[PDB]
This record gives sequence, C-alpha cells and structure tokens, in this order.
Amino acid sequence: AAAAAAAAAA
Amino acid sequence: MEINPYLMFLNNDVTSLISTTYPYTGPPPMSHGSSTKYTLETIKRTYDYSRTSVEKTSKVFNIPRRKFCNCLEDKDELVKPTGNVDISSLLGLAEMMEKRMGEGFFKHCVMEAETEILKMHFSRLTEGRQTYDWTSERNMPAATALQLTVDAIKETEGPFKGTTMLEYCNKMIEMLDWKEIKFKKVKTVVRKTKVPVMGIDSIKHDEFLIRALTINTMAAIATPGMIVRPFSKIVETVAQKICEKLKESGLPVGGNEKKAKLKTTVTSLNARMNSDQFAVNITGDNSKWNECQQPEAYLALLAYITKDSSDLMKDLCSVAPVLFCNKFVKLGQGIRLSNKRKTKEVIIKAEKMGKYKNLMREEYKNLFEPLEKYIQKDVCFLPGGMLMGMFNMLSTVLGVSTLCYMDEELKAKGCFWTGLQSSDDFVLFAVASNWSNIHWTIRRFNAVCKLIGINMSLEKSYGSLPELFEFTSMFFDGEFVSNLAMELPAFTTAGVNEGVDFTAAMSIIKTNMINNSLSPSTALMALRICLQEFRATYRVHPWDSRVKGGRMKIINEFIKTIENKDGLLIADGGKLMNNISTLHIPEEVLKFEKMDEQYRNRVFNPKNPFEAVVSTHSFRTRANRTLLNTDMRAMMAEEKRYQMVCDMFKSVFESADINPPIGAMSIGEAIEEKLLERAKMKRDIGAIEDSEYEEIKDIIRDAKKARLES
Amino acid sequence: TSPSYSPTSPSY
Amino acid sequence: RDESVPLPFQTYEQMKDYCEKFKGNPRELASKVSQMQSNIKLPIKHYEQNKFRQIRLPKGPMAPYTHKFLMEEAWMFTKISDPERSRAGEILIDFFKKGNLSAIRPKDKPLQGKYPIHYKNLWNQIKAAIADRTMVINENDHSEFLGGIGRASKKIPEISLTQDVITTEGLKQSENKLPEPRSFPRWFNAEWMWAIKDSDLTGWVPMAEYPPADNELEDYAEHLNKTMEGVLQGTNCAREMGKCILTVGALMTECRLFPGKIKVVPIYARSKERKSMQEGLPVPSEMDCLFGICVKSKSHLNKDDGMYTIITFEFSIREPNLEKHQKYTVFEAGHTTVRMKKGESVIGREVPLYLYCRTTALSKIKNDWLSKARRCFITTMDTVETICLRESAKAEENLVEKTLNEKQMWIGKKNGELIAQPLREALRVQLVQQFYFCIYNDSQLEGFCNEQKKILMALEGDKKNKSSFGFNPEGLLEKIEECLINNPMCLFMAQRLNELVIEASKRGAKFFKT
Amino acid sequence: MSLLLTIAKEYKRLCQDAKAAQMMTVGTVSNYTTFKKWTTSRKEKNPSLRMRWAMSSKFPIIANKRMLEEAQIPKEHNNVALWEDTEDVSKRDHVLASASCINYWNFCGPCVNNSEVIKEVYKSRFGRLERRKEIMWKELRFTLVDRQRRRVDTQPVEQRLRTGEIKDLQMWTLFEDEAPLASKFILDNYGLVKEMRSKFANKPLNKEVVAHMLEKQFNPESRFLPVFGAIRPERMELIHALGGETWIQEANTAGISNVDQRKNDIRAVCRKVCLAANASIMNAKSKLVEYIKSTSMRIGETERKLEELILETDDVSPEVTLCKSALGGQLGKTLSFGPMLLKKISGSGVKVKDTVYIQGVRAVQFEYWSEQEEFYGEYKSATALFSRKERSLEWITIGGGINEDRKRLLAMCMIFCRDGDYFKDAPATITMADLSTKLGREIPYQYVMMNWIQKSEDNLEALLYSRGIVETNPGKMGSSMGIDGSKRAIKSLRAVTIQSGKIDMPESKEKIHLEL
Repeated sequence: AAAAAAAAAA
Repeated sequence: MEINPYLMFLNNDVTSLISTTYPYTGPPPMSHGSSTKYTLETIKRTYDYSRTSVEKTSKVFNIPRRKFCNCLEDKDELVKPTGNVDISSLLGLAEMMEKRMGEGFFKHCVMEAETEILKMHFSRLTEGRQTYDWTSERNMPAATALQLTVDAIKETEGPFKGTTMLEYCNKMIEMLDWKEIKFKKVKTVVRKTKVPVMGIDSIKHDEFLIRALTINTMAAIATPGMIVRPFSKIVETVAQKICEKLKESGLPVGGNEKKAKLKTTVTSLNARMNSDQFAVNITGDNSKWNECQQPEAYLALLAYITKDSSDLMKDLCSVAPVLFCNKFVKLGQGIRLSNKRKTKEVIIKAEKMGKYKNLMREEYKNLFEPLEKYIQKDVCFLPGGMLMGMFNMLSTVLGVSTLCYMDEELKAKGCFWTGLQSSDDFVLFAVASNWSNIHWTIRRFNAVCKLIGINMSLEKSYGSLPELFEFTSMFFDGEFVSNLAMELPAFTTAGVNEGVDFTAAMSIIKTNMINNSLSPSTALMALRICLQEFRATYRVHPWDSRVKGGRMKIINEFIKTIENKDGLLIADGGKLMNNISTLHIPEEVLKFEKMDEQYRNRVFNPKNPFEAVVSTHSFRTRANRTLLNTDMRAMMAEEKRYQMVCDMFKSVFESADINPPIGAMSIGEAIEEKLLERAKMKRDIGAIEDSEYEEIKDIIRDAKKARLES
Repeated sequence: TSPSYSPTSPSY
Repeated sequence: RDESVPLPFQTYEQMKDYCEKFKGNPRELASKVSQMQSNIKLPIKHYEQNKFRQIRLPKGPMAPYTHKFLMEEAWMFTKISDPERSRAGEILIDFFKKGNLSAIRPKDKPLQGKYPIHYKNLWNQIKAAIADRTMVINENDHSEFLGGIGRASKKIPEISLTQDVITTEGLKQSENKLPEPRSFPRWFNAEWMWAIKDSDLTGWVPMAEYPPADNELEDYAEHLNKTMEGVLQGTNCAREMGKCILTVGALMTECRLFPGKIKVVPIYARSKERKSMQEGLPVPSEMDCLFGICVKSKSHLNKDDGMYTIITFEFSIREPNLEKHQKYTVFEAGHTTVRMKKGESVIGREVPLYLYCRTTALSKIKNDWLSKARRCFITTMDTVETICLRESAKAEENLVEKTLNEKQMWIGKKNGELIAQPLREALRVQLVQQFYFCIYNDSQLEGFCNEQKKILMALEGDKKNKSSFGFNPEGLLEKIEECLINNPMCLFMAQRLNELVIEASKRGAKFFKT
Repeated sequence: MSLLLTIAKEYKRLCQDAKAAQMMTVGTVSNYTTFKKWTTSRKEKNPSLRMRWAMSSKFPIIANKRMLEEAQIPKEHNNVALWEDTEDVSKRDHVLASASCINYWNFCGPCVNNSEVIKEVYKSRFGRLERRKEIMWKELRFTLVDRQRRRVDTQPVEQRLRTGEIKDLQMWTLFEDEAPLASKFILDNYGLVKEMRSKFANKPLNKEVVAHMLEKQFNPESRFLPVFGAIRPERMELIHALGGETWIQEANTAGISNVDQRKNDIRAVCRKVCLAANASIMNAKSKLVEYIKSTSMRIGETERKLEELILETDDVSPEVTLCKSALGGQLGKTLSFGPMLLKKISGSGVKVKDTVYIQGVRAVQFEYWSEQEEFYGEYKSATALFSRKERSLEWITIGGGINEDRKRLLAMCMIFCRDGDYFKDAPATITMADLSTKLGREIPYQYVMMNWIQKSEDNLEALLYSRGIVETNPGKMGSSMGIDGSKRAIKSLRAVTIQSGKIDMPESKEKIHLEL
C-alpha cells in the first residue's frame, strides 16, 4: 500500500 | 510480472558480465561433522581408480602393497578416470619433451636446483603451510613443528649442528635406523587438580617409521609430516626450474603474466595456420587429478631426469617419492553412536572402528571392509594415490609433457594440439585439416592423457571455435576477462595497524585497478567503502561528524585548535584527502604539507610509546588467551626460552634483525666481547664510572663461568 | 566412423 | 626404495638402468590407436544433444524463507534520532520503549506457531529486561532454546561400552541424516519485485564523503558514484542491506562484550528522509527505524567451528503464508495505526499487527560476510560501468550518460511479452541479485553457479554460431541437479535459466522447448 | 649507565640456565637467523575480522610505559580509566593501555621541530608526491590497446643499485659499531656514503625503520605491467590514474627525474668506449676493459665509477651488452641486432655455412640457421612476431603503430631471415660494404646488407619488393600490409599480416654470460 515508516513516539 | 535477470544475457556477450554469475559477495562454504567419511571414500576411490588386481605383501610392513604401474586391469568403463601410469610411454614423453627444447634441459634445471638447495639453510624449511608434527601427533605451523622435531633430535642424540638442508636430510634418514627416539610430550599429572607436567617419552623404530610416513587430513587437503617435507621441497624446486622454462606451463607464472602468455600463444597459433587447416579450442578441467597420479611413476621420472646430473643429488631426488610410495593416511575424527532416544551418544576413535564392525550402517560397512587389508591401528596405508597440493609443480610438468608432442606419432593431415596447463586445469587448442578429423585429434590427445593417468572431466570440460574458453576463472573473447570477483575479500582492512591498513588498502586498489582492469569509479567507491569500514573497524569518525563516542570526545576539544582541519589524519578524525590520482601516495604524505605545524610535529615523533608509513599509529596486537591455557603453553616453555635469548641478542646487536648475523663465533662469545667493547667505549670518553666498568667486567666473567659449566 | 555437423548459417 | 619400484623389476638398480638407458620407439601410435579402440566413446555434437533435457527441477514442498530476516512483509517503527542518544545504538530500544512499543503483547493462541508458549514467555522476558537492562536473566530458558533446540547429548566412553555391546541396551545404533529437497518458490518473484522499487526513506547505507576532485577523471568518477548511489540508496534492497550491516554489527560487538550471556539486540536500520517537493523547508528528517527485536545465546568459541544461535522477532503488517513461512512462528500481536496525508481524504484507520518469530544459526564467518554487505555495490558498479565504457569507447565519445538512459536491458516478462528497462533502473536488478547472492549463499549455490558457467558459455557458443559442445551433458545436468536441494535462490535461478533457454531457443534454436 | 649493566646481568641469568647456555655456545652466530624464525609463527586466521575483534575491547593495545610517564599524565580528562600497573596477556615489560591515549598525546603532546627530519628519510614517498604536484590534465575516452607485458622500472630513483650493495649501504649508514669492512662498494661509491651516513647517523631515531625504507628508496620495482605506450619510468609510478583499457590522460612526459636522460647519456658513453676498442683490432679484449675501469661517471649528486654503473644497470642496450660482456656481469634474455631488439620464444637448431652468389659473379660464405623458431621483434613504435624455418620466414604478424616503423620491422627481420633474394640484390655492394676499413677487416654479411639498407631510401624499396607481392583476398583487408606500410590492402606482401593492436613481449628470468 506504499506505506512504510508508521509509528511515531511523539 | 516475472523478473528474470538472466534475460540480460540475450543481447549482451556473456564474457563481460560473467563476474555476476560468481557469488563472491557472500561467505564461503565450510566443513561440519566428521571428515572420516570423505577420507575413507577417497582411499577407496584411489584403490578403485588404480585398476590392478596385482597385490604383493611388503617385506617390512607385513601389509599388502598394491604397486600398479605399467600393468592394467581394464574395466569396461574406460571413460571413467584411470590411475594406472605406463612408465615406458611416460619416459617417452620425457624424452620428446627434452629433445623439443635443448638436449641439456634436465641436466641444467637440476643444476639450478642443486645450487639453490645446497645453499639453503634448513631454517627456511619453516616457511610454508601447516604441517604435521608427529611429536604431539597434531597439525602445527611449520616453524613450531620443526622446532619440536629438531628439539627432540637434540634431547635424544644431542644438538644438531648441520645448518644445511643436506645434513638435515642425512639426519632424517639416519633416524629411520634409530631403535629408540625421545620426545618432549606433556603428560597430565593429577596432584585432584590435573597439572599437565612436561615429560620425556620414548618410541620404537616400528612406531616412529609409521609416524614419519603419516599424513594428516584437513577438512579435504592433506598436510604431510616434517620428515617428508625437505625432500618434497627438493623435488618441487626441481620441477619449478622445469616449469619456468616451459612456454606451455602456467604454474610458475601467474596473475598478469598468464594473460600475456595466452595472448602470445594465441596469435602464434593463428599465424601458424594454413588455408586448409582448421583451428578449434576446448576448455579442459580434470577431476580426481591427484588420486590418479602416482608417486611410483614420479620415482621413475625423477630417476630419468637425474640420470646424467649427479649421483650425489640423484639419491637425494629418489628419496622424496618413496616416502609417498609407502605412506600412511590418518583416518579422521571417527563415528558416533546414538539411540532413537537422542539421549546417549558414544564417541568412537578411528582406532576402534574394527571393534564395532557391523554396528555401522551398511554403507559404512561396504566402504570399510576392503580397507581392513591395508588398515593399521590409527592409520590406513596406500601406495598409489598422490596427496593433493604437494607436488603441483611436477604435476604440471607432466601435463606440459603431454601437450608438448605434436611432431610425434603420425604426420597425419592436420595433426596439431598445444595449449596451456596449470595443475589440473588445462586449455587445449586442436588443429586439423577437416572438421571430421578434429574429433580424431582431440580423442587421441585425451587417449595419451588417460594413458599416463591425466583424466579429462567429461562432465566439466567443453569446447568451441577459438574465440570462447575459460582458464582459472579467466574467460576469453576478443576482449579479456574483466572480473573483480577474484580479489574481493582482500579489499577489506588488512588488520595490522591504522596507517599500514589504509595505505596498504589504497595500494591494493591501485594494483587491482592496473591488473584486474576495474574501472575508476569502481575504485573510488572501493576507496569510500574501505574508508568507512576502516573508520568503523578502528572506531574513528570525522570531526564534522555528529557521531559522539570515546575517541570523538577528545576530538570535540581538538577541533577548535587546529586551523586546517582537512589536513588532519583520518585516524585523528580527518576527512579523506586521497583519491584515484593520489592512490600511490600514502595519506600521511598527501596531508603532510597542509598539516598544522603543532600537529605534524607532535604526531610524528619517533619516541612515542605507542609501502608503509610508521607515523605514531603502529602498534602490536595482543594474542588471545586460548593456546596459553592448554598444554600448548607447557610446550611453549621452550619457545619462550628462545625468546629472551633472541631479545637479548637484539638488545646487544642493533642490526641483528636487519642484517642476518654472520662470522664464525658463538652467540654468547660475540655478546660478551661486544659488551666489553661498549663498556670500554662508555668508560674511556663518555660518562660512566671506572668501578662500575669493573662491575660490568665482573658480571661478564661470572657469566662466563656458568656458560662454561654447561 | 564419427559424424560431423556443419552449422548452416547462424541462429540470429 | 627397493620394494617401491613400479616395474616387474624389483631392485632399484634395474629400474635405474631402464630409465637411464631408455630410448623410445614410435610405437605409441599403435599404443594410442589401441587405446583409442579401447576408449570407444565421447564424440560430441551440440545439435545432437542440443535439447539438454531443459533443466531438471526437484519436486516436493515449496522452498521456505531462508533469510535470517524478513524483507517484503517486515514492518518499521520510526524514531527521529538524537546524536548522543542514538550513538549507543543499544539504548535505541530503551528510548523506543518510552513510546508505544512497550504495550504490544501477543495472544497465547498463535497462527501457524510451532512453539507458542516458549516464544511468548521469552517476549515477556525481553520486555521486562528492556525496562531495567537489556540482558535477559534466565539461566534455564536459554539452555533448551540454544543449539537450535539442540540438546546436549551425554557421552558414554568406549572403554565401558564394550559390555553394553555384549549386553545391548539403550538401543545402540549409528545413523546420519540428509536434507529434504524442496520445490521452486513462488513468493521469491514478489520478493524481488518488492526489493526493486524505491522505498519512501531515502537511504539506509552509511557512505563516506567524496574526495577532492580534479577536472579529468574525478569529475567522471565522482559524478557516476553520486548518480549510482542516489539511485540505489532509495531502494528497499538498500534497506535490507542497511539493517543487515547495523544489526549483525551489533551482534558482532555483543559477542565480545558479553560472552556466555543472554542479551537483547535490536533489529534496526538508520535512514534520513528526503523531500523533493521544495528546496525551502524546516529540515530533511534524520531518523532510525526498528524492524524488530533479537536475542543472542552463548557465544563460546570451540576449537572446531562453533555456531551461535539467535532468536528473531519481527513486526509485520501482513498475513503470513504457511507455504514460505513454515520455519516462522506467527502470532496475532495487536493493531498498529497507519495514516497518510494527500490531496484526497486518506484517513487510514488501523491495520492488525502480526509478530513473526523464529530461531536460526549464525556462524562467525556468516556474521562477518553478512556484516559487510556494502561489497555488493562494487560488484554491481563494475558490471554496470564496463557496459558504459565498452559502448562509449566504440564511439570515442562520452556515452556514459547517454548509454545509462538509452540502452535497454531485458528485465522481466509480463503478459507473455519480453520486457526491458533502461540500464539505470535495471541496475537495481543487478544490485538485488548480488545482495541475494550474499544472503542466500549456500554450498548448493556455489556448485550451481560454478557448474552453470558451462551452460552460459555453451549458450554464447550458439549465440555467435561457433558450434560449441560439452561432452557428457547428462553428467553436467546431473551435477547441476545434484546441487539443487532446498536453496530458494538456487532453484529460482534454475527456473529463470529454464526461461532463458526457452526465449533464446525462440530467438534462434540451438536448444529445445518441451 | 645501568642500561648496559642490566644487559650484562640479563646475560648472566641466561647463561646460568644450561638449556639456553649450550644453545648460546654451540654453532655460529648465523643461528640467530634461525632462532628468530622459531617464534611468533602463529598468525590469526582472519585479516580484518580478527582486528575488528581486537579493537572491540577498550584496552586491547600493547604500548610502552616509561615514555608516557616521562612526557605526559597517564590519567584521563573525562574520567575514563587509562592506565594500570598490571601486565596482562603476554608478559613483557610493556603495560597495557587504551587506544584513545594515543590520540590524546597526538593532541596535547609537548613536541617541537621534527619537520625537517621526516621528509628526507621518506624522500622516496615525499618525492613521489612532489612529482604529482607539477602536471596538467585532460580527459577523453577511447578503446585503447595497451602494451600488455612490459618489464619496466617503476618508482625510479637516482643512483639505483643491486640488493647486496644496498645492503652494504644499509649496514654502513645505520651503525658503525657492528659493520664489516666492505671494500668494493665503499671504496668506489664513497660520497653517497658520506651523504647518507651524514644525514641519518647524527640523530638516532627509528634505526630499523630508516634502514628498511632506504632499501626500497633505491630499488625500482620492475614488474610485468600493461602500458599504453609512454615507457618513461616516471609515468609507471602512477599509471592507474593515467591510462588503462578505457582510460586516457595528458600533459605528463615533461616532469621527470634526472635519471631517465642520464641512462641515455651512459648509453652514449658506452658507444664512445666501444668505438675506442674498435679503433685498434690488435686486441679488443684487453683494451676495452681498460677503457671501462678508467672512465669515471659524474651522476648529478655523486661521482661513481663506470664499472659499477655498467655491470649493475637495469636497461640493456645493444651497446650496454657489449660493455657488460667485457666484465663478469650476467645479463641474458636480450637479443640485439642493429637498432632492433629481439627475443627467442621457440625451437632450436645449428649454425650452418652456405656459399651463395652475388650479382658481381663472386662467391662469399653465409652462415645461416636451420630451425623452426618463433621470436618476438621489437623496434621503435612497432612490435611484431616472426617465425623462421630453414633460412626463410615461415609466419609473420605486425603489431606496429606507425607505418614507417612497420616497414623497418619488416626489413630488419627480413635481414635476420636471410632469404634467397638477399643474394639477388647487389648494387655496388662490393666496392665498399664488402670490406669494412678497419685494419683490413671483412665485416659479416648480414650486417653488410643491413648497412646497405640503412644507406639510402631506395635500398629499402628494393628488398621490400624482394618479397612476394599479391593482391590480398577479402577478409585480409585489415591485416594486409602495403609496400609503404598502410592498410588499404590493394597490393600487399606475402607471408605477412598486420594485427590491429600491439603484440605482447615475452619475459624470462635468466642469467647467461660468456667471453667475447
């Protein structure tokens, strides 16, 4: 689905 | 869709992209488990490939010896490898080979060998691969093994004063008649803590002979013993002198030179052609090349070469083969027993196989039972096989002897074959008037090859019109074999110290760029890769790099002082100043002019406590604690005793390491008189006390007492 | 008594 | 010496006499023709054997996933890196845990798991360790898992064993085992096509600075390296290269750091994001992302070769496939949030997260050669660069830039039609091929290629119509068959070689099509 | 002062051990060369990987102690431990320490004024950099045929010398205390001894290092290398940046060391000396040796005798072979005929005498060779490969660059070939070329017609036409050789074909010498 990095600690 | 990389081979020629079929980017394969299977299988392949039923009981060993040469059991499979050599036709190939080049070929080459060997100190025998030390019955680096051999001779019969290869050989042959030999062997004594106390062991001529002919397996390649090695080096130097003079020989000459040899012989053959004649080539590769060759035929051939040379060195030539004509081969680690429970396992020694007998699987039994004839307690005796890697020179001498003869046999229309050979590998060019005749020519040359025991691999070999063929990963066309796959693993850091590592890597990129013919951007990316792996290996990074660490924390305060931060050395945190044009120039030189004066002065001082540039960065690496824990150290107690001696003499004589010490004197005598001369030097003019010089003299004479008492 | 092959032309 | 002589003569003196006095007659012509009559076989004709029976391929279960890590289905966790915080790289996961990573827990009932409860307990030990320190303290847990669930087998000496031969107990026997052959993989093609396309993150591979330049060469070299690096850094193949280098390097340090100890090593790769929309922005994002967590067992080094054992846990957004994942034990881990921002609405909701687990063996040699994956670039570079020179050197002009874009390389097949791509994008195919060569290298693979060069040389022999021949092609194809067992890359390149033979035979026929 | 005392006491301790005492007493001192070979044979299996494992540890490195305590603080700045009193692993007087301390002393260390001492030690390397400073640059691309194998001096330096004599220089400049008194080199070549010993003897730093670097300073590395046709040894140092199969670079030949022309000057010297021996044919053996040992050459920075230059020079010219033949220097693997150089790769046969007719109705004996023999020809800007059988050329191929030089190759090699047409052309040969005027000496005939061809322009055309001429068939268009040396292939010579490329040169490591 061309969507790799994801999750951010923020 | 379906991605197929091989589709790019359609339009393009294969020889240019051939470096992408070889997967040299990854790790190699390697050995697991017991090597006894391969060893027994290979011995049975040796007795099998030698086709003879003639078996004569040896007088000395009370063991059947199968001597197969100039006799044939023919099997309905001829195409399958043969080990049987017909010595008459062999010496025929030797005669035609000599009469092709000079009448004095063998006499002269043997003269050169005799020269180089008679000069030779036996200490250079330590140079080479690992060899089998029979004292501890283990494989060792050649130097330590030779130290144990000579040391054992010293503790048995007294010290060895020979200092020559010839006298070493004389002592080797003298020990075979020795009824008793003494060893340095570490025996564990339970004092319950087991301290491996060094000890002195005894052995009998019967056991010592077998230990002397014993060869060891390496998970396979064989590593012969220390008593067999000098004579093997003799024959190998003879065959090297023979190889050098041969145009068709590819063994003694290699790298960039092999290339031009092939080019020259190619254009020579193309010019030699007639208008009727037809040229075609084949890439030959040989399987079981070592198992087919036999030391008996090598004994006959060596006797033929040494016929006219000298009767003094001829007896020294014939001794090398006969130790491989009766030779013992260590079996291996052995077999293991298990249940279906996977709980209990029973290890077996190679000695005790014949105890368990049928307990092994039927394959093991079928391979094992015939070898019980030639079996000994720990070891298996075979005459005819040639262990791999030892004689390679003489092997290619044989091959070139097969290729050398064209004028011989029949002057049939279009009878031509010649080519190159290195050990098993050979490239054959065949020329015949008509195409139908070519098959006949090729088959005749394979017939003589298999006649003396050179077996072309019918599976591996292939041939075509002259343009295409391969030699030792060198593929030919109008172009020449552009591949970096050979030299890949050497590009990484050399691992001695920092300056030597990087500068040596640079010069490696240079030499590869000239010879292996890689392109410049390839060498630039190689420079950057070697630089990154260098920085990671030595844990350094540039000053402008955000990376923080132990060595970088110093660089944080280092940066502000130095004006020119590019001229800094890489190991001190400097950025790369070298490039393709500067590859010949070490980084210290290229950065030196732009260095800050404080920097360059502080870094290069020779007093530091810590093509190659020494700088300040060179250091020595500590050995790990492995060999010191086992009894290998209890053996090393001798080597350390050599240590403090050599270090002492190097402290007395500064040029000892550079210029080898000479003159007729004892080490101790020269040390004493030299110490007296330096004492007189410092006393007469320079500053030292007179009573102190007499104290030094007192220490010298008191040392002469304890030196005399021994 | 071993046959031969003459490659008529090429293949591409 | 006197009993070592080959001839019917016994005394060495007689062999010596026959040697020194030897003069050969021309009787080896009849000896060679009788040897020729005895050797009846091996005349060879290409057109006769030109079929080569295509290529034989093994049949059985589909080949599994042999790579130590998951590529296509692997999932990432993005963290913007601090220079002093990430400089350790061990603390990277400790700063990761302050995020959402700590909450994820698998359920007790896995999908397609071999040893669920063990892996679940170990996962909890990793999460509990990361809080305090990254070493796992369990002395009983690792003893069963190590050796690849290899058990330490008690050894009974031979001296006391003789009675147990006289009285047979414990059911004493001896046997060895062989690997079970597999069949051609399907998924491999999709893996290649995924590694070929550019990932959203810019580059995964640390590459040093460029040296100073002089007009003549270093302009050409520096430019070519800038372009090739720029292309290959964005690919997912570079991603797997980077994670391999960084994590296998981490393990390599952990083997010296804590021998005989259990440690939690992250599986991670560093990447900086790059944005081509505008020049002026706040910053290009510099960060590092996490594929999963890893566990190391005893590092003790035997006199013979020791092989360390390793337990890999990877995140994935993807449903597992039992066929290629048979070695993997999958769980249902949780749900992960994924969103995008576009011209459309693109909300993205959430997608379930699966946790893949397995155990593998790493030799120290494999740790090294896999630790440096950068070598692949070079072997691609050369192969590419030569093509640009050999062309341009014909026209005595600078064709490098023109050859890269214009020259067409056959890449794949779609809809039964042969497809080609320019040399710049087909460069990714070579880089992926070399990287698989690094990852998938087995003894089987080396036998395959080293016996395959003969096939290729015969093919190009028929290419220029040189009427090439190999002597026992049944034997050659038996050696090629012999080296194809379980290796996915080996069987893949085998089948692709079949298709090459087919299309080449269609172009012109020196070969066969079934 | 105690530095000698503790050595004496150490000797006392060593000879008190009988095992070491007897091995110290028995035999020559040469046993040291063997004794050293008995240690540290163990090397690690992994070149880089082992070193990575080594630098992984924080305190792997073995380093000296005394100097650091003398100069600098052992403790750190950031409170990461540096030094201990414990000697671990191998037991030697060095105490282990961390890697970063080296960097610290490279930073804050108290050292001054080492600059001038460094460079003239490494002047080999520093000079190899100095030469790269002055050159200019241009870039292009071509399909380039390099000359595949030339054995050619690389990294050339003035006053280059053999390995033994440079070992003598090593011993004399390093230390006087233990040195042999070595006559041959020191007496004749003194004044390089003065320079080297003067600069290196006063400041005792890195004795072993300076030695082993001076060994390489005077040693040109002659390897088997591809060259694209610039044969000056200065370009050989950096070929890679310059040329290759696809490479090209320019603006080079200008900057070179003074050796390259000095060698040619020595060639002219040997020319004049051999002429001096040619003037008087009473004896040529006793006079030329006098002319050799008497002459003294002045090299730019040093005075050196002509004997030690001739015997030990690398480049073998047709003259230099003659000058060496008077001495005992063995340099083989070289064939010299006129301006041309040759090497013999194949066959053998005996010299035979055949009397054949000239056009002046007179008979003169000609010594010819019957062999099937394949030799490589070498001429200015042209290389080729020839094979003669039974006094006539069998196979020929020309790899030459320039047309005229190709024609010269063809000619000269025809002279060495000596066909029957060699006799048919005799336009006024007898009046002059027959009898050379030197004390009434008849000059050999091969060189007679060689000189007749060197005479004028039409004499080349004569024997060039003496070979069979035929219109060449298609497929030989590129290989065919015109009378004037071109490839147009309308009319071409028989038994010759040009190759597009160069031709590789053979090499053999051999030494042969006999009296003249």
